[PDB]
Amino acid sequence: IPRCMEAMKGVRSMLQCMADTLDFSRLSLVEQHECLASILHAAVQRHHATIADFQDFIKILRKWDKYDHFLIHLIPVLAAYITEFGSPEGMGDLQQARRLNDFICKGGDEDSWALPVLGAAVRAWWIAEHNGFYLDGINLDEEDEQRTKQFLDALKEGAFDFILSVAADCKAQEWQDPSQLGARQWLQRKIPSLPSEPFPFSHFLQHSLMVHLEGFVDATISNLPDVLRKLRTEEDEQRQLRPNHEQDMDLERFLIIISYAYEGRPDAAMSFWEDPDSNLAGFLQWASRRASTPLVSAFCEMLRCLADNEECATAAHNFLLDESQSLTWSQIFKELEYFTTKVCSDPAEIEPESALMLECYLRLIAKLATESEIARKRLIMDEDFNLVDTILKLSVGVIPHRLRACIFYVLKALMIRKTHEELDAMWRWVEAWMTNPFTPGPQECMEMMFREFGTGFEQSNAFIQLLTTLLVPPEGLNSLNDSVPFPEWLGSSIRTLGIEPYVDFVFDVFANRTKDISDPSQLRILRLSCLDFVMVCLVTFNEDLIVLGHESNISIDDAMAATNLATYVRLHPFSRVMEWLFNEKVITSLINTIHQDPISLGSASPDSPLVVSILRAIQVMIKALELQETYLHLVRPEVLRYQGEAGVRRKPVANAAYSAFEDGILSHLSLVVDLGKYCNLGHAELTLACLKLLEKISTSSRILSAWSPDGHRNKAIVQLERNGEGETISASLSASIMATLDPALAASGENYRVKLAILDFLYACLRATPDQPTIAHQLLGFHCELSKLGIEPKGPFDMQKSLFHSLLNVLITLTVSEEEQGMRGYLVTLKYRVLRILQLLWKSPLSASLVMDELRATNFLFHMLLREVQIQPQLPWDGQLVTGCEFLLSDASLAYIDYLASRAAIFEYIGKELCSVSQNRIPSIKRQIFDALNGQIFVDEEAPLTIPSIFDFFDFINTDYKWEEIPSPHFTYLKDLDLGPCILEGVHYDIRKAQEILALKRKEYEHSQLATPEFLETVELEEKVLIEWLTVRNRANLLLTARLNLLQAWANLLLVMIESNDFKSTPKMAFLLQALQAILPTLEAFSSLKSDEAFELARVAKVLLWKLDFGLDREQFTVGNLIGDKLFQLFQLCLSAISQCSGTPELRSLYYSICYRYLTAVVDTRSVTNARARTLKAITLYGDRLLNVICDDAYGSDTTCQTAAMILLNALVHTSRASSPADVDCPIIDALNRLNFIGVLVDSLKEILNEWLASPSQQYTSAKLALLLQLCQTRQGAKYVLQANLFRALEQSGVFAADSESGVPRVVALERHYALLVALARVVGAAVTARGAHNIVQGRKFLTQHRGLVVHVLKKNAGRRDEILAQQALEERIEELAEAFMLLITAT
Ligand SMILES: [Os+3]
Ligand SMILES: [Os+3]
Ligand SMILES: [Os+3]
Ligand SMILES: [Os+3]
Ligand SMILES: [Os+3]
Repeated sequence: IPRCMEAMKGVRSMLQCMADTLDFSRLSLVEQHECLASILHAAVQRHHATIADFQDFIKILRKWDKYDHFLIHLIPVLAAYITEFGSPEGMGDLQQARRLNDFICKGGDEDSWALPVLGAAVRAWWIAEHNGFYLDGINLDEEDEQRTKQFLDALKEGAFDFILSVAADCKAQEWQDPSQLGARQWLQRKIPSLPSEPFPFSHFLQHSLMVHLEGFVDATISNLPDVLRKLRTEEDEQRQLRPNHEQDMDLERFLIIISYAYEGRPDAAMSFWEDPDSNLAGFLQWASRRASTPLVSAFCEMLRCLADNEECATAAHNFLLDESQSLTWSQIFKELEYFTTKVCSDPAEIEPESALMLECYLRLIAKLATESEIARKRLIMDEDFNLVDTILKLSVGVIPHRLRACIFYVLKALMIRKTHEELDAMWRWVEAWMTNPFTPGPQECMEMMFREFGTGFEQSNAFIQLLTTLLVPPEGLNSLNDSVPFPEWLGSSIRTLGIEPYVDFVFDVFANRTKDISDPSQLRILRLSCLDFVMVCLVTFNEDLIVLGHESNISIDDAMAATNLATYVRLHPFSRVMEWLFNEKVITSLINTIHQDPISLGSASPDSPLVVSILRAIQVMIKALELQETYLHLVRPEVLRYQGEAGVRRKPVANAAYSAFEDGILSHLSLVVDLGKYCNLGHAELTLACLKLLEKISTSSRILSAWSPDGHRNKAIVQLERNGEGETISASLSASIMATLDPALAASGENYRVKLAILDFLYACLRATPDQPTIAHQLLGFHCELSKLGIEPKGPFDMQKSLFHSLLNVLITLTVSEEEQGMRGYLVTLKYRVLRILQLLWKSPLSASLVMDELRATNFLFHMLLREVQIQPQLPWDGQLVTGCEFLLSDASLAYIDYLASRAAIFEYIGKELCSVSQNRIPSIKRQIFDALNGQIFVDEEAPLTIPSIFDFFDFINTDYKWEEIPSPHFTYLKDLDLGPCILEGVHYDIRKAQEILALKRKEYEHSQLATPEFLETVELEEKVLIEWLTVRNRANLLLTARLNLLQAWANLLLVMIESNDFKSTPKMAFLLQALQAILPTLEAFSSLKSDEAFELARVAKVLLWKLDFGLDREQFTVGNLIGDKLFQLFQLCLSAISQCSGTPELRSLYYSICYRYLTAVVDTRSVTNARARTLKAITLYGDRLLNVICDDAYGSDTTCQTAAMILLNALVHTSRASSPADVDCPIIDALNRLNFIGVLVDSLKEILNEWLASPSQQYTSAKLALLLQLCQTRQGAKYVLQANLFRALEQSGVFAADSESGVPRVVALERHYALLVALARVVGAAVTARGAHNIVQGRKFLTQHRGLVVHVLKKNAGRRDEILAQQALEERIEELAEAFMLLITAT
């Protein structure tokens, strides 16, 4: 203990020696002194404190001179010592409890306390705590006489004025609740006010005090009743003989001690209402009997604090019913009616004590009316009481401002909760009350009312809080606000403007009359009440309802509770409240509300009006921008068209120069800066509003079109460098995304929620205008100049201190798995929100250079792979498992989605990182990457780390899940419920609008009451089951889009890995076999189902097969033997896939390239002729079906398909002949003639010069003529070719008939032309030779009909960019043609 005392002694001596970095020190130490007190108090409560420490502690109090904050810290420790050694509850010997009675009470034993009032408080406590011990002897009658004497003298010495001063100075909320201004603050105070220091008191220290003050209050009431009943008669009768001296008001101060004690704590206040026979409940009966006007107030200040709970408040309400009279409602309402006549004629004036008594009455009314429903339902409609009329009449007459406020808080307390009936009734009182006093004029009287109520802080803040509550719907805010938030008839008698007269007042206060206010704490609370009003008006506007009625099948009034959709837009304040936000003064008030001292804001409380006045000002700017598009388009033209029909008009408050809310905050450059500096203050809900406003500011075409153009380069960017905060707020965001997270608080934590709000800001800012440097670039640490990034040396980025690196750092530390508790879905979403930023930052040309550079230095590709987990069946997400009864319903679904998107973003980087390496960067990286993709990582070298293989990360597909085979609601079934929110391209949905429609049919049937109540509950379920069905189909559709997107990343990853790394060695030859081992079970499984995924898998198989370009070890053979095994069952599935024609031409074009190479390179000593036989009989096993597909593909719109189809046929005929001298009988050629392919083939030769005019259509025809030649080699082939009139097609073409920017030298264009003739000449040659003399007449007619051309060609052959080579590559084509005609003539 004495160490604790000496520790506190050192703090006070430091703090007093320091007053004779500076402010935060006092803040730091004062709190440390406040903790040691709470810890010492705990120690005394444990019976380990000793009688010795008590004698020393009392000595410190007897010496203590200055009444300060340090003294208050020791009050709970004092009452702990007293309750220990003094009370019987404490285990203190009676002789020892008597022993210290003299040490405290006797006086004249060093009892010249440096603070005489303090010693009076110490003495009063022990007596109250010790007299109860003598309950259950020596000198009882004398002791009690001694007790009451030294107790009464202590009260006059200033005891209760000290205990009350501590209770009042202690629980000092640094913001002034206007509803309880001046309450309990009218009693005289001989105590000197605490010094000017801003030293607060812990939210706990206040509580610990009010616990001991309950023990003090409980002690005096239970142990010293007669002392209180000696004080009732002393001052009550002395009030009549000596009314002027202000006789001892200690009993009043005692009731305020009770008020401060039980305030906020209804658990303790129940001891006053639990047992009516207890001393505490008997006390309320006792104090309420008589009504000394100041003593009544002190009693009502006690009840207001004895009703913080609905249970305590209901009891207090019953206490004033009485159903020797106590104080009752009957008595209160009589005086409320007795003084309303002393004003609305006494002359118009009231006594201060009488006026105060009324305030304590209207304050008790409000409190009991808000906390208890019974009290509200009673007071609001009782005739013997008649509350509404008297308080409304009292407000007409001349009264003090504070009293007129308390009336408005009573009306608010009556409207804090309400029905649609009590709202119309209240508005009938308010209408008449505002229309006339009850000529001065009906509406001109309404002007006088607002000018009064908005005159001072006390009323204006109070009256606006009443107008705020009147617009909160009966069903509760955030309901279906389909009805107007007030009666349509309101004002239709006179002004016809509904609420607008009240709106134009709230903005008149907020924009013009806030300037009359001077106290900053009052200016905040007023602006907070004004902004709370604007919010209530913008939220109750159902914009989803307006777009629906203006766009699709829904009723204007048959459906909604309002009498019309046009009436809804007219009467609702949204029409007018929006117009006000376009006003220059209102906006300049919104900025100056936000603009505040940062250190004063950061050193404040998160609940103080200083913080919330800024939070609420932001919330208005956000909500303004959200509801702006609906306003300017669907709302404003409806008002300017109705006020032209009705002819009515009111003053325009908006600015015609403002075409959008942006135009107002364009000029206020201080706004974007202040929004950042407030994140550095450590107030969460304030931060989230600031960041979400930076999005809508830095994601709007206007404000991003006013920072760049002026000369100025970028205004908002340099504005962060103006005072030098651009780096200090960027440093704060770093500590925010580095901050710790609590698994218990989980998805809704201050740290976690601030992270997502930053990652949503940096992304939302980058996604817009991604090719120009934005705010998000500068805050990330990139040095931002025009259209160019860069790192400033000795800057937070170059030294790896930037925020950007903190996004990497948080990534390489996440553990999104809690050992079979599942992948916490809130945490995998954190990973995605970070990655998608980095993704945008390696796709844009600005960042890819700087980012891919820094991602290399940091080993980013490795840390992600080191932490990536394998997808598995029994791998739960959020505790939920895939393939559950309904997995696509919980927030675990969207967590699996985000994980697939996160994986794809990793493969995409590993791909780009595997291309930036191949060009030059040493094989140390490609080796590291490649082994990291097989699972061999050597960071520390002690041993190689085992990471799952890139083929184990092929875990994002199991073809049996059938996500696409869960049904969608039939579009007519939705249309019959008039649901037209469905989005297309499969079908997607808008859950929100759809659920909005179902809520409007619910109120349509609920209010109509035609069929109820059970049918309602069944419909209430089917709606919840429909939107439950819709959410599954749009999340499944959202999963397939994310799974396919991932397949392209894993697929495209293997491609970049095949082409960079050459495969000739066994360990590599073993890798590609491992790859082929993983894609085949999948591609084989659903090459029939659908194409989109089969295309990506069939594409890695192609590129793979074309990489085995073809002295060995005994292991490499067993490898290749397993590759030839897989390549066969690949060739098989490609054959079955083609024969079915299951995929699009672009996919089968990929199938034909796989078969072509398997027939070209693989199959082509006698073990190869066997391979030809097996491969051949496998093709022709499918009959003409397989050939039909390849044939009609050779004549399709797809140019790449018909080329691969024609080339595949060329290889099919080639391998059947190698299987079967040169004239034989082929089954394939006989099939083609049957399918009429050779017919349409020869007939497609007419436009040979049109198609042949390196060109894509050039190579397709080159494959066509290579096939014709293949056919004409055999006898039957040359027959089927010629039987289709071959020579006829060669004549109608006219190719045998002796250049505008086509990008080749001319010399190469001719050899292509000749090469066409080279092919055509060989085709005719093979045809004449194979058939026989049957076409020697045709072979003769062919030359006689084209003679001369042969003569020129037969003589042309006889006789350095590329020209020498081109002439060689041409003159040889003439040597081939001269030989083509030479072998034709001699064979003819
Ligand atoms: Os429609
Ligand atoms: Os004006
Ligand atoms: Os289940
Ligand atoms: Os590339
Ligand atoms: Os959704």
